Amino acid sequence: GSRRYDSRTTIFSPEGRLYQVEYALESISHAGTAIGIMASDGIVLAAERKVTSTLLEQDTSTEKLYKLNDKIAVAVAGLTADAEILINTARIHAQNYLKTYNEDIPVEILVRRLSDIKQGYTQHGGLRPFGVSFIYAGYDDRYGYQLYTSNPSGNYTGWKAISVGANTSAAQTLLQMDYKDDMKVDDAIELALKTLSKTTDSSALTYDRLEFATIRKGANDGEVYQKIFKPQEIKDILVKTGIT
Amino acid sequence: TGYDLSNSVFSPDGRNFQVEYAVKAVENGTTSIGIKCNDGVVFAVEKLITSKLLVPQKNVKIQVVDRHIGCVYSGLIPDGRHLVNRGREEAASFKKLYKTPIPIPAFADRLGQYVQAHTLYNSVRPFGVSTIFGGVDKNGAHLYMLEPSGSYWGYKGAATGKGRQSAKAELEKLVDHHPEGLSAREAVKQAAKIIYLAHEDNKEKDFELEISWCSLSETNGLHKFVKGDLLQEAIDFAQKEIN
Amino acid sequence: SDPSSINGGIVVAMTGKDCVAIACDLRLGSQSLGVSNKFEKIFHYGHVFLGITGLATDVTTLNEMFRYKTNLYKLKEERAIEPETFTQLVSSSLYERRFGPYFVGPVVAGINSKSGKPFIAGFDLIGCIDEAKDFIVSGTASDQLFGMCESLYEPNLEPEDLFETISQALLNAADRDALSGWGAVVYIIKKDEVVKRYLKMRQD
Amino acid sequence: TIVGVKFNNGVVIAADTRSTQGPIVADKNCAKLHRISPKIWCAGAGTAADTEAVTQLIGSNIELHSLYTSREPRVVSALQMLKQHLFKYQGHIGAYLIVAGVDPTGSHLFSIHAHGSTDVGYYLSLGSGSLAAMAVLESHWKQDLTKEEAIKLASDAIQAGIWNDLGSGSNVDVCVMEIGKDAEYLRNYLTPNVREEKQKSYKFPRGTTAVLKESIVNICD
Amino acid sequence: MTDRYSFSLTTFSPSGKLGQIDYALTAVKQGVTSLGIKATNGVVIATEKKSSSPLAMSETLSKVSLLTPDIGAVYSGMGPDYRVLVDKSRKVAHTSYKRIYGEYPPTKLLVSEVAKIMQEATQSGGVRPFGVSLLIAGHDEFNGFSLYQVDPSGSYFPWKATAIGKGSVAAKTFLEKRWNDELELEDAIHIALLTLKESVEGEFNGDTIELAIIGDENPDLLGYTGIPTDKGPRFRKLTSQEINDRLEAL
Amino acid sequence: YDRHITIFSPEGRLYQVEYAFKATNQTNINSLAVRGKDCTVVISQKKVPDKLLDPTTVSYIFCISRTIGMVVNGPIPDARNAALRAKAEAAEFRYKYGYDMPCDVLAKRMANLSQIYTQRAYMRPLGVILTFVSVDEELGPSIYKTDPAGYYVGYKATATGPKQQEITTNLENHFKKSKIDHINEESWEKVVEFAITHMIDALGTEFSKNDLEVGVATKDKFFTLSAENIEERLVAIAEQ
Amino acid sequence: SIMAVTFKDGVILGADSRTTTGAYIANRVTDKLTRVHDKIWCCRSGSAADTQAIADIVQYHLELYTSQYGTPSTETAASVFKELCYENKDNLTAGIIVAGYDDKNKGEVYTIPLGGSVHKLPYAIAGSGSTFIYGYCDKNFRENMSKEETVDFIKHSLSQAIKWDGSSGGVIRMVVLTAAGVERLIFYPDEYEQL
Amino acid sequence: MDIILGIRVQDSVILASSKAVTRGISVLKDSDDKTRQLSPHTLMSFAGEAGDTVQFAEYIQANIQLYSIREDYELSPQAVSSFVRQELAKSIRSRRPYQVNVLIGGYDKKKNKPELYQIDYLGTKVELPYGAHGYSGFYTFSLLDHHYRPDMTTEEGLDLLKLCVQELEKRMPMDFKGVIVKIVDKDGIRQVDDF
Amino acid sequence: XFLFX
Amino acid sequence: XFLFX
Amino acid sequence: NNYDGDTVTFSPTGRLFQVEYALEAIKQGSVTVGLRSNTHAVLVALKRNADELSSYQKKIIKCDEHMGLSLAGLAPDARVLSNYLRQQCNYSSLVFNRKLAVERAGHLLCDKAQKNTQSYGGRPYGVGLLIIGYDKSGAHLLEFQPSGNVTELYGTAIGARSQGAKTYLERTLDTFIKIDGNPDELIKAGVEAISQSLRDESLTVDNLSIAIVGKDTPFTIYDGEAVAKYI
Ligand SMILES: [Cl-]
Ligand SMILES: [Cl-]
Ligand SMILES: [Mg+2]
Ligand SMILES: [Mg+2]
Ligand SMILES: [Mg+2]
Ligand SMILES: [Mg+2]
Repeated sequence: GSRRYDSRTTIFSPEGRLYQVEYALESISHAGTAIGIMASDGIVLAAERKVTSTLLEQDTSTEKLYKLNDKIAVAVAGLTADAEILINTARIHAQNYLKTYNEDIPVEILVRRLSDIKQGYTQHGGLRPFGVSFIYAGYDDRYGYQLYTSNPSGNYTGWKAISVGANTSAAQTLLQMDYKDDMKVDDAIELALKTLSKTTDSSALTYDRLEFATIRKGANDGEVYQKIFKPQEIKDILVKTGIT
Repeated sequence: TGYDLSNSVFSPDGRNFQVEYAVKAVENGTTSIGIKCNDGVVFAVEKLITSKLLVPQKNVKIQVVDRHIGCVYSGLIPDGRHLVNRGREEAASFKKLYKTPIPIPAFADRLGQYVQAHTLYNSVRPFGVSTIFGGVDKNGAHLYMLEPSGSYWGYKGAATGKGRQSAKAELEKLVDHHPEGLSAREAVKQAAKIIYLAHEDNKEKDFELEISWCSLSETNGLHKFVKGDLLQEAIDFAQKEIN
Repeated sequence: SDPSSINGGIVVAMTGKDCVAIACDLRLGSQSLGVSNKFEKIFHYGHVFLGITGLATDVTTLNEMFRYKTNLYKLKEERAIEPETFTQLVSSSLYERRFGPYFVGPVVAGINSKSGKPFIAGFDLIGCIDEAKDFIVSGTASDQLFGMCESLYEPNLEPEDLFETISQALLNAADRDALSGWGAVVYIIKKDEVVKRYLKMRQD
Repeated sequence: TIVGVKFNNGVVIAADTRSTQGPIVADKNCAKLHRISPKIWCAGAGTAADTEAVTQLIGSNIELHSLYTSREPRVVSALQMLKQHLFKYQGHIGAYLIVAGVDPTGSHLFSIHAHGSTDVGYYLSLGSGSLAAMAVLESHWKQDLTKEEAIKLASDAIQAGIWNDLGSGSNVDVCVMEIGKDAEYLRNYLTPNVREEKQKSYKFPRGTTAVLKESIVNICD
Repeated sequence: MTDRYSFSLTTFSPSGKLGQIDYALTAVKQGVTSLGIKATNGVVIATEKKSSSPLAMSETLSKVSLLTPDIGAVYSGMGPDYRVLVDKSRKVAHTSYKRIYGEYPPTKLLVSEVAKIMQEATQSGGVRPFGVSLLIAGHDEFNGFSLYQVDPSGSYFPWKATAIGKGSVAAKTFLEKRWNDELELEDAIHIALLTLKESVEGEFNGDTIELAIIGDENPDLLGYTGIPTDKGPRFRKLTSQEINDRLEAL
Repeated sequence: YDRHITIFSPEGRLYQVEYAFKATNQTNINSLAVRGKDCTVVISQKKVPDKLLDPTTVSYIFCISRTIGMVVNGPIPDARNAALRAKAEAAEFRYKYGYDMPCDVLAKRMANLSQIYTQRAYMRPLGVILTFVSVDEELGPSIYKTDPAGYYVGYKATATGPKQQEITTNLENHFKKSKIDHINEESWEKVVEFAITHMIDALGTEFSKNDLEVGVATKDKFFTLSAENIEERLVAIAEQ
Repeated sequence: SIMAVTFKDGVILGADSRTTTGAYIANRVTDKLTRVHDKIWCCRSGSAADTQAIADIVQYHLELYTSQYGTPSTETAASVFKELCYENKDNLTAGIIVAGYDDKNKGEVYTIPLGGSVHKLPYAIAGSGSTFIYGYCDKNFRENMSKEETVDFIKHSLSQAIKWDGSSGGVIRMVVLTAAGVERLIFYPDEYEQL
Repeated sequence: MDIILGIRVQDSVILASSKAVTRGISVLKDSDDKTRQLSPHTLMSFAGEAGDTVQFAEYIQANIQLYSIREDYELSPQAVSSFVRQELAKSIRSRRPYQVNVLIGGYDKKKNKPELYQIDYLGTKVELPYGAHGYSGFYTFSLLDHHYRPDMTTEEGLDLLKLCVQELEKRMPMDFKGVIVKIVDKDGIRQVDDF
Repeated sequence: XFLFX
Repeated sequence: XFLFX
Repeated sequence: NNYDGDTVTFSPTGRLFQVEYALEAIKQGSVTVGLRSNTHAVLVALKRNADELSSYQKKIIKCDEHMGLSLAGLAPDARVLSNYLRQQCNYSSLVFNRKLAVERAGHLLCDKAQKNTQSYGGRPYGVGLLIIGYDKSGAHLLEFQPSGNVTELYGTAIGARSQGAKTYLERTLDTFIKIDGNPDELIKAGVEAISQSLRDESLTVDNLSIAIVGKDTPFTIYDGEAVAKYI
């Protein structure tokens, strides 16, 4: 019968590893680097677009940074198509929570549920896992500013600063070197860009090959604002830190 | 290669090797024939007497569908029974909805589509039988032969099993020598002879003859088994021709 | 046991010159018993306003449902929903429950941010759209509101004048209905400012 | 009141513009003429939500069918899809439709009832004012009507409903579907029920209404 | 019996490649060249009509398809896969949008729905990916004119101008030189015809070229009058004659 | 195993689809379709090798609906599978949409079904090429042909089978000469005579009444010719 | 008021043209004689919606039958009607007369009342107005009548049914099924009323 | 099940619930606690159909306790009331709806405010300074309209509650066997043993 | 209702 | 309720 | 070799190896003999034990008052098929007030075994059955094979060294067929038949299992001291 052609996506290796999860992580390691840095007064999300073409429409484009609700955003590393399936699910889950409790969903609860879906694809169903790693940047009134990452295994962890995709080894060393706890958003913005600028496989880091977003309390009195940076705004912040 | 390991897989030739392999199981089976006549059809089959311990006349291989269709087959006997069980369901639902008994061409396609369906998926095995069947309907007499591929045609005479080539050669002579037609009672006698002549290709074990027929005049358009005096008359005719 | 007249309540919406107004009473009761005098029946999703009368559980449920849908709309469309579009979403969502409907009389009010045109619409409980230039009425005192609006209303009223007309239409209609009143709220909506006024009315 | 009248080179349908909520007029100028396809239009009577919902659904499926087949949609297709839908719901979808249009086959005029029965005719009327309209159609209809004669007969049949039927009132909507031409939708073709000038202005002196609280509402992000 | 293939036929290789998507893109590479150019006041999508036989009527086979009155689509790769995607794309525009909001979806969201369908063919049980890359040109009130590419993976990118299929590498280089942000629609059609002549080998005329635009509203193509707000489809397929007129002044 | 089921090979090919095409010629029969003014004629070779066969039951031409006819190039089991489905689809279409299914719409429908078999693993492609013929009430005389790939297109004329290319060029050379998209002929009888004549020239074989099978589509009916209808037609060709 | 009458050359179907909603005549020119096959027609009585839905399904079944097995018998057509009427008897109000011409069986008439039972008869009458002409039709019907005699028999019969039944009226439609083909006849009030 | 009252004062929510359980002409029990602790700072009283009341209360209790363990965090009274309302809003369009009316008294630790929610079996939620279910409201609402002040202490709230119980004991037809009183404040939930 | 000779 | 010429 | 992975695969010579491997499980099974006259039908079964401390595996199962079988191969498969026969015999009684014909019993088993040989995922039955019964057409003996092939016989034997008993019955055919109105003599012929399949071991009191059905005899099984008569 059909047994002949079954890859068996949800099995262990002799060493006790999940083949398909390991190979999905290998896939993600070739994806454009995404960095999350959590400051005391906000969060930075920086992501490198995959080898841009000059005729790509840059201003009306979304590849890396997606909005889940007013308080939570994600940086993507891996298959974009896979990420959009999970993002629409996460957006619905957030609205289900709000509809049920009349309160915005706590960041970890959204992350856990999205990570539980990924876990499912590794244990049952005989389907390939989602070739996606997320950086979750969000705020709630319990833990304040939070950074999480999830990967195809469905395992998630919290971070002060983290990188996913390509050159994470090199990127994590540079973040570990220059990061400190009393850091501001404006300083975190500079760290995020400087780290990409050194770890990039490109000749020079330019505005057209970046996606950038902040989650500050920079709005008027005790409320959170999500800023998805425009091309011209990235061009200005890149000059202001002295990279171009 | 490995194209022959799975059903419904095309070889580079454009062939389904699993169906061709099912034909080998049919070629291995006992000889069964069908003869179309003036106003009906005659079916005959070779029953190998494996042992003295087999009860004579009590291992019936020819099967009736509805009241007017006869079915005989060579190869895997259980596969043949499964196909007839389906044929009876198809004939029942046709009569249920349309009132009239299922026409033979209509019935032929019902089996054809069912057998063909078992060449579409790797989760099923092709049928290990060639089925000779037919009967009498409003449009007259019809004889059909259906193969593991789902391929079927109308026939003047049909033969399948280990002695098919011997039976085919003998059938071709009847068609040539009787252009105006063969009578029902004649076809029964000829059927007996052809089974006896076809038995030369399976002559280790001695055999038992089994004949059935549908005829507008002789059986009133219904399927009946040939028994008693009419059967012994056909056997004696066949015994005289081999000597 | 008539779902549309257990809790009671009214909504009225009017157009003016480059403005719209939508008003509602504050009463929630269980037949004769008044329970709450703070039960507002007007909600907004960005710049689109929705008033809902009828069974209070369904009022609350539909508010939560349209907040849900307009939030997803905005994330995917990357822009706020417009009154004309929202009206169609309400109609779709109500007719989806054609043979088990929400016992409501919703009223959409708002100004199209692109064209600047004032827009109001009303619905029956299974989603039939009632579009109007002048006014839309809904609730247990709909007959009263129809009479007040049809006589008091005139086209191209200024926001300050429109406020007086809609307020007097609601107040006098509510005072002739047992299940309506107990306070009132009026929303005056201009292109890029919205004023909300609580009216003083008789508390019987 | 809704009518359909066949003529020389096509078909015309017409409707009043009154929407009721018991004895109350909810909408004085509602549109009962619906577009299924560019040259297939539908006059609807009965449950207002049902006529709109069923006409939009079949109009959607007709568009997808027209794209699939690379052909202009036929009236019999809209007729067949509507009647099979309405029949399946055993009259619970209270849509009473006059379906008309032009297609490659020619000009067509049908009526559909809520239970899923269809009728063919040169002149039809449905709704509460159908008897008032049918009286006019039976009195003045003839074979070989012109375009201008058919519009006159159709609008006269609606007027009979407007005046004599309490269920019908306000304005007369018309849609003309002529062969070889674009269908022309004549919204408010007649407006014989204009509200007379009011005797008095009820504009209140500013400050007439007693206010308890004011507050600016935040619509922005 | 029954579909026993409830497992993924597309899986990650040790190198991290999704073989069936890569092989699907190889099938798109073999496919005939199609391109899309975005102007200030419109969008043009064009492709060569590779005729299977001169006895075949190439008019009956439409490579450029209307999805909504204001959205069009062209492809490179496997024609049959494209045809069923157009059917599903037209239906999803109604079921998941028009039947809810009473209006046609904006280009980006219809593209998003098509991308979803193609992603599912990458992960769902017992199916192979679609062997096509789509170019979807469209207009909507709030986003204006837009042009999107959709790959077998389900990934989509917005383009000022691009090409896919046989001679896409050369065609993209050609478009980089000619494209500016001030191009009028007629200038974009001219560049589209120049770009396509490089990839086409045989006959180059209105009968062997298929070209459609997303431009101004066409009241004459609406089919009815009486509703002021309904002004007609922005999608228009250029006729065999209209193409030949522009090939003289080439 | 990329050659066993309908998944892509490294070079972006579906071998099972390609092998289904080779199954098309397993019967070793050549078919031809041409359009007249008022009619569409389809002709196919009829080979009855076995003397025991009932020749009346040996057919690769099918009456799908009253208006639509279908000739198949490929094994009879798959041919009959396609025929029964097309009949059901044409009947359902008429019931649902209140008018007779057009030839090109049925072709597209059967082509979409064929496409599904090239994408879904558990279903094999049918090893058949379906040639649909009618006189459509909108598009007039129509020829639409489907293959195992799920490809379909309209045709001025077409040929299918082992010696398809010889017949194709024979027809191409005629339409180069005539300068038109059809056979400029009033009666369907002479369009059948044209079809048979050009098949004789292309294949280089003579035909008896039992060597051919003829289907004719006119307005509001498609019908197959008897042996005597063809014999009458063969006499007319010989006497000119 | 509907009836179907077998005669020498085949069978003739007859019907009035009245459709009612209570006492209002919704349609005075209705066609209750409907084609399910070339030479198999039916007379429809009861619910207009039910009888239309049934006839549409039967026409679909016989078209699909014809594609596979060639021309169906009149008995086969009556069987398909019965199957629908019998199995859905709780949800249907349909009194149908099935009439068809075979070349072998000639003219045949099958009546299918409310229950979904089948009755093969020389002639059949049905509908509200049939009650008034049982006496007349029984006394005047003869087997192997001519075409003109059968047309007069149906015309006179339905004339009386229409005269007494308020639920019947308008024109008398007739459909002639013979080897010659299919002929539609119509008879207007001014003719049949003064019979 | 009959009498459930709720009074929100300055720094606490006070719930009073009748102790009588009556079936037919017999008071089966006179010490029934018609309340469940949903969380340390959230208490729900309930009244309505026999069986439904407790089955619903314990179901809500289980769900809130599950949430508390999963997130190691206490849901706000507003969040719990919204969850309860949605469960009842689902219930009313079920095959057999929960016929249960509830009061939810909670202390929000983040806002440092007491909160009283009144939810009927239809899923009709209102936040109130004082609430009642059943016939109780017809006496207590007018009484509290007069005597209630927003800045009252817990002790003043208990005296105001005594005034309600006295009025109900005077004018109510049925003997409800007094009330169990519970206070919800910053320090959690405690029961008044002597009332 | 409905339409009903 | 409902809206109902 | 490459064509024995599952029951859905044919070999190049047209063989079903999984069915043949199921047939092999019967040959390993303990010998059982079936034979009949015109009045009575008899089952004789050599029961097998794990060791001297174990019981002897019961070979004979009752299906109705007039029908039952003996098994050779996988005992759990015999339990499934015997349970199916019990239900079919029972259906015939409740619905038609009719004792199921032994021939129909065979046809039903054939069709049930067949479905397991044509479908993916399932496996063939790994047991052979000898069905005896007395119906309206007298005494019957059937041989069931899990290929689906059912055969009506005067006598037969299945299991290890069954060829010995089968040769004996082929010689004795003319004698035992005419043992009418004599149960004990028909059993003796069956016990002498199974004795031709013995090697090193002989028939003991807790080893031999006999069953009989006939004209005025319901299907009854004899074990323990009740078979001491026939040693
Ligand atoms: Cl399709
Ligand atoms: Cl009718
Ligand atoms: Mg009041
Ligand atoms: Mg009061
Ligand atoms: Mg496949
Ligand atoms: Mg009358």
